[PDB]
This record gives sequence, structure tokens and C-alpha cells, in this order.
Amino acid sequence: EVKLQQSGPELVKPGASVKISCKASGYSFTSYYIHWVKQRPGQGLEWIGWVFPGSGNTKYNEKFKGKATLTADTSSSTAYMQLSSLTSEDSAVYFCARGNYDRAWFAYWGQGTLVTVSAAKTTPPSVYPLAPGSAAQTNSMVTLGCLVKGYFPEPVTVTWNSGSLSSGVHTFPAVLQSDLYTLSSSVTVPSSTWPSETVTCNVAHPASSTKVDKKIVPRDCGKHHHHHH
Amino acid sequence: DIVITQSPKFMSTSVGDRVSITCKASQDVSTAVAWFQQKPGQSPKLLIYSASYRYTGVPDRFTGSGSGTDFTFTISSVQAEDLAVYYCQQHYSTPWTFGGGTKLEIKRADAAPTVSIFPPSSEQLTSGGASVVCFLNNFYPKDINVKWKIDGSERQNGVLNSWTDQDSKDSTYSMSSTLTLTKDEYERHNSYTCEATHKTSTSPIVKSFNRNEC
Amino acid sequence: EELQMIQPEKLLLVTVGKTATLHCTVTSLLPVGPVLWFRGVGPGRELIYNQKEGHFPRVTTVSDLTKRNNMDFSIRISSITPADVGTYYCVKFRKGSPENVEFKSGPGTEMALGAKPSAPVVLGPAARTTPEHTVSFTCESHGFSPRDITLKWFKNGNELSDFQTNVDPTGQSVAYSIRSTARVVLDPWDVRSQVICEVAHVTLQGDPLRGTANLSEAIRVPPTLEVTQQPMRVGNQVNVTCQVRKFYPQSLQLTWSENGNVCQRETASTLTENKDGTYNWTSWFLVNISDQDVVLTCQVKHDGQLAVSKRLAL
Ligand SMILES: *[C@@H]1O[C@H](CO)[C@@H](O)[C@H](O)[C@H]1NC(C)=O
Ligand SMILES: [Cl-]
Ligand SMILES: [Zn+2]
Repeated sequence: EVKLQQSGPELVKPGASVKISCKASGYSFTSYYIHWVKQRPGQGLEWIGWVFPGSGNTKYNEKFKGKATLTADTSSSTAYMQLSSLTSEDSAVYFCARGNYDRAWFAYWGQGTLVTVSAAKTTPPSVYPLAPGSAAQTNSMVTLGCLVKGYFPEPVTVTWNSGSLSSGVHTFPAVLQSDLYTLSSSVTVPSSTWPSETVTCNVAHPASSTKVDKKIVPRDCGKHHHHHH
Repeated sequence: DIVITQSPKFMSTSVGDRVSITCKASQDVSTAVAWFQQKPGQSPKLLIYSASYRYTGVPDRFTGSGSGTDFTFTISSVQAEDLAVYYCQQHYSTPWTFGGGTKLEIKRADAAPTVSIFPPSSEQLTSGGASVVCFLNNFYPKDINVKWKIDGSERQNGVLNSWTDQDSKDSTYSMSSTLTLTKDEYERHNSYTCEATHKTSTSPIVKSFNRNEC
Repeated sequence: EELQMIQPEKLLLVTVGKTATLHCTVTSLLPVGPVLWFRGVGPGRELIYNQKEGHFPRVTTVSDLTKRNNMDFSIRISSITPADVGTYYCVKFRKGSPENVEFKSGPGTEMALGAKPSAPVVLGPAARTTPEHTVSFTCESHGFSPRDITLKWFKNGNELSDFQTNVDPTGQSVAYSIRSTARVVLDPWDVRSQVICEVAHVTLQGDPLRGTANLSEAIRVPPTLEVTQQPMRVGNQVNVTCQVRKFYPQSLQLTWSENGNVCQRETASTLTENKDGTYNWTSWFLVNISDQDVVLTCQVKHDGQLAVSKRLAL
């Protein structure tokens, strides 16, 4: 099948440059136009330009004149976009798409690559478990959570029990607060399966090659039961 | 650069309703128009090209039409998975340009939020900070309020809220609310409360915990 | 997977004298056979470029066609004149028995003519105004096609939003015009400030055009006045000085009045400029203190305005 897999998220210093890549597969790479598209978070889409691999012919959106440079390595079935002298205006997801039909319409898309332009250092998150106390019994279902605090940059990935729990999960958008992002995630299970059966939030941070598996354990009650005044 | 203005910017609709997005170009662009769908977290998906042709395996319910300066995208029977942002695009002249999007949301029946409150973990407290999290899950409509009380009195400083995109299965929203202060500030008080205000209950939903409990 | 003829651009814009790049690619290398360019469809179509035979002084290939493996048949046609407008088709032929037969055509690219806008002309108000008043500037540019154009207003480095813009006409025209009026507020720090009109058009290719007006020509900064006495630390003399502070433009008459009478006496007076662009004028003199209460007035006329004054008692 036709697949476009782009490289991981980037953090780049203002004024520096970066090179996103887009690896193609399941079709003859020399044969189709590749387009790049820009999306500024919660904003629209913008065509950056194209490259025809094989010729290496490119054509640009003049808005990206000395900003973007498109290239292709036909032998490696890979397409590149270089972005120079980055400002905060460049922070966006960038997509590669492959053309189809006689006008090379934007038909096959990559997964996107998040580029964050900032001077802030890369910071792995602290992962905190969120276990209840009193209402742990009462109901037929129980909600457990996971707090992913103080990380940079985006994004973070959150699964539960390696992805086997996806039934009633809510991972929430991160909030930025002075150079650091914080998000929560919640899962709902029947109470007869917790703490009977183990529950774990799996939190990864791509930019820091970081993964923590936080097992949600019921709170410690030792001191409570000693002071039942 | 051709401008494409798209209407409406926001639309909400019941499951099985018919809906129509319009798109207007600043030039005559023939039939060289595309329609894309972008669901939250995903890349755009080509739905329609050359103004009316459906793309490889797109459902029957998606149609495109129009010629010249006016175009129409239409869903005959809205499904719950159909919530997304939809863009038209001119593919007539470089630089190619997209419309501003129409966000589609689903009308459904009212649902009460499930509310849950969480104390700071031991792990976090050893750092020197303390976060209290309150989840407000699977409600409808979108409009909702969270009050934070400490010892019965109100608190605004250090409260952060995050909302989810509408659910593609059950059509509901969720919210997260995190009250964060220092270790010492947390020690200085006993009961913490998040209060929920929603169309569904004339009374606020109240989840509380006392710093000494199990 | 059969061979396809890809022509990405349905319409291509170009301007007189410039080069036009017609883009065409093939998806497969078989069937074997040449690719040709034509203007028009049907039996009356014009041969624009042929790989092997023919002379085409104005055409130049984007990539090296002689290479077995090439799949890009884009061409550049130089020195575009209005006669070149048309629909250009990219056409693949296969081998036949004697002749070659047409196998597949691209969907064609329309070559259309556009025009660059003129250098924007920015006009200011005819008369000067004091700070804390809003004034109007206008921007015009004309002669461009197509009608789509962008116009931005800036005061120095800051983009303004208090403006109205019209593009004319609405119908089809060889040339369109853009007219804009911006409301600009004059601050006391505005002598060295510039109003800028920025016109962006697809025919310019990245580089916008700018019209400017200097606010130095629109502003009057009224001066502030004070008069002082200084006992000459050694002697029976007084140093009387008049301070004319922060005025613009540099056009000033300063008169001295002794009990309402003009003096004509010699005064050592100097002009200074401020960082903010405004000027100062100092005027000091010494009095031999005789014996016989004199009211001294420093009277200033700035840039043809009503006289303002300050009294001082000895
Ligand atoms: C009188 O005072 C002014 C400033 O107030 C100064 O410029 C001038 O030099 C003084 N006169 C003398 C003789 O020093
Ligand atoms: Cl004068
Ligand atoms: Zn107890």
C-alpha cells in the first residue's frame, strides 16, 4: 500500500535550521509529485511547495521563498524539507503528501511532523499516579488517572496497560505554563477489576527518549488506621 | 493568491441530518476544487477532487458539486464519526490555497458528567509541589463550570483547565481541572472540592476529599 | 499501472518578457515513444516542442530528456509575449507501423498573462497637526492583474488595522486598482516615524512593494516654555534665560519684552536637537543690575502659530 512516514518531532533554537524527512513506500517513488503542507496549531493549511523526485524539479509558495528547500533522494525513496532561520512563526505541524491523478492532488498524506521553535531546554516529564480513596468501593465503575507534569517540548504519548485498555480513556490536551507543559489522562474500568487486576499508565516523551510505566496503586492507609480517634 | 472563503465556520447537527458546506473562490477556478476532512490528531483526508469526484473508498454520503466560483460539499446523512474540520481547496493555480475550515459538531441528547477528584500523590509531594485533579467526563452539551473550594471557600489562583475534542463514538465532551499549589499551602488546609455546573442537574455535582482519609 | 500524463497546473500566470515554466511528468516509462508539446487540441494544434526533430529556439527543457530514465517533460518558454497565451498540452506517442500514434495527453495548462502593480503612492495630509489627533493617509497602486492583491499598513515596524481598502473594478479588466485610507494617530514621539504601505501580488514573487510617507511632514509639536533667574555666583549680575523646549518643525521667532516693550538687546542663543527629533532653543543674557521691578516676557511664535509667552519678575 501507499505509505508516507515522516520523521519525529523537532525542537529547534530560534535562528537555527532543521530538515524533516518523509520516507515513501509501496509505489514507484520517482514517479509522483510530493507536496509539503504547513499547519500552525489550531489554524488552517498552507501549501508550501512541491518536488518531483527523479528530476528534482521544485516549485514553491513564494511565502516560503528563502524559508523552505525541497529535495529528494530517489535511491532512498525519501523526500526532505529544510527550514532555515526559524522564528516562532515556523512552529507548526508539517505534512508531506503524494499527488494523484492528472493534477497531482493531495491524496496520500504522511502523519505530520511537529516542529517547535523555542530556546527552552528539553525536559522529561514527571509522571504522577492518581488513585481515589473513599468512593473506590461505592460505584460499579472506577476512574483512575495519571498526571504528566512539567515536560518540554510536545508531544507526549499516553496509553493504558500497553494499549489493551482503550475502552474509556481520556487523554487531555497539555496546558503550557512558563516553558513547561502539563497534561492529565484518565481511564475507567469496572471496580471488580481494580485493584484486583493491575492498571498502568504508559507515558512516553519522544524528544527525551523517555518512558515511564506508572502502576496505579491504592493509597497507603497505615497511619490512618492507627489514628482512628 | 486566490482566496477561498468557506461557510459556515461552525456547524452543529444531529446524526442522520443532511448538511451542506459552501465554498467561494475569488476567481473562476473551473471545477479544480478539492474537499478534505481532518479529524482531531490526524492528517487531512482527501474526500472529493475535481469538485464532484469521490476518492478511493470514500462513503456514499459525501458529495461535492459546483463550478466556477461557487462550490458545495454535502453529507447526506451525518454520522458520529463524521465530526471533524472540513476544508475546501483550490487546485487551479499556484500557490494552491485552502479555505478556512468548517468545524462539524454533533447534536445529541443531554448527558450528565461523571466527576472524580484526586489527591496529590506521595511521589509529587516529595518534590515540593501538590496538584489536585478533578475529572468531568462524558457530558453533553459542551457548556460546563468548575468551582474549586478549599475548606469551603473559593480559590482561583493556580487552576488550569483542559477540554477534549467531542467524542467520535458517543458524541460527549470531557474536562480536566487541576489546582496546583506548594506543599506547605496544601498542608495548611484540610478539605478540597471541585464543584460541577451543568444543564443536566439544577444542583452542582460536588466531589470533595479531606487530607486525612482513605 | 498504466502511463499517466501529469500536468499539475490548470492555469499558469506569466508576465511580459519573463520565462514560463510548463510542468509535465509521466508515471511510467513504457510504452516506448516520444513526448511532445502542443498548443491547442485537434488537427489544427501547433507544435511547441519536439524531443528529436525540429528547431525550437524559445523552448528549453527543465531536465535532461536524452537520459533514458527521465520522466519530467517540463519546458521553459522564454521572453513571453501576449501571442503566447493558450492551452498547452503534454502528449505521449507510441510506435506504429509507419507513423507514431498518439497514446495519451495531459489535461493541459492554460498560459495566462498577468501584470505587476505600480509602485504604491502614499499621500499625507496637506496641513500639519498636533499630537493626540488622528490623521488620514492614502495608498494607491494600479495596473495589476489578476484582481487578488494584498495591502498592509505599517507605522514604523507595527502593522496598523484602522484602515479601509477597495479594489476596483469588480468586473473583468485588463488592469485593476487598489485604494486604501489609513487612520494614523500622532504621538509626541512621531517626528522620526514613517507610515508604510505594502503591496503584495502573485506577479511580484515574494518581494512586496512599499510606499512611504514621513510623519515629520504631518506633525507639529508645540514647544514648552520657561524663564529663569540665576544669580551669577560671583558678582551683582543676573542670568536671564528662556527655555523653548521640544518643538517641531524648526521654525521659530523668539522676542523679549521688557514691561511689554521690545528690547532689541544682544542675546547669546543656541539651537539643540532632541533624540525624539524635536528641537530646543535656549536664549540667555546678562543684566547689569542698575537700581530702578521689571517684568520680563519671553514671547515665542512657533511655525506661524499664535504667540505663547511666559512672564518673570526681577
Ligand atoms: C546663563 O545660564 C545658561 C543656562 O541656564 C548658560 O547656558 C549660560 O552659559 C549662562 N551664562 C553664563 C555667562 O555662564
Ligand atoms: Cl514663525
Ligand atoms: Zn477512617
